[PDB]
Amino acid sequence: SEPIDVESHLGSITPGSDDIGYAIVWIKDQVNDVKLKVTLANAEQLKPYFKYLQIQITSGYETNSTALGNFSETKAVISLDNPSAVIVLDKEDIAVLYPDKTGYTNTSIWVPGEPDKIIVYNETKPVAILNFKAFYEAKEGMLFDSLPVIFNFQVLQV
Repeated sequence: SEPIDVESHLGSITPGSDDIGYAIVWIKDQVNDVKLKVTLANAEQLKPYFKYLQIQITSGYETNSTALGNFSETKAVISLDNPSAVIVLDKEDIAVLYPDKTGYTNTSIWVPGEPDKIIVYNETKPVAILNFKAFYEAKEGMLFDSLPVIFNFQVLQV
């Protein structure tokens, strides 16, 4: 089937570390595991500009369901000369609520550290949340207010 839909909530680099946002990976209910390629698509475009730039991909979510529990796992670090990474999402990466079972009553899943960014409320709708953090230094003489960050997402296997 077409097993995942990606919802991008990614920002730009604006200064040498900051959160760039997150992508929501909606996973269809029958899917056990997915191998994704995440690529810094505009890496070339940013090279003339940084002394280094590294993006750390972290799979993670928080919740008030005691049955599910919070989860966090670094998956990859990509950089300007190493712009793509293959990410496996399985087991704990795929948060699921079962509203009728104990430990899930009236519970929800949200972006880590952002309890107002509810992603799922009180339903069975499996999801993975990729959280993006950028580590960088501009080159000397390069000053900028913001620069774009373009990601591509490519399903390799399901």
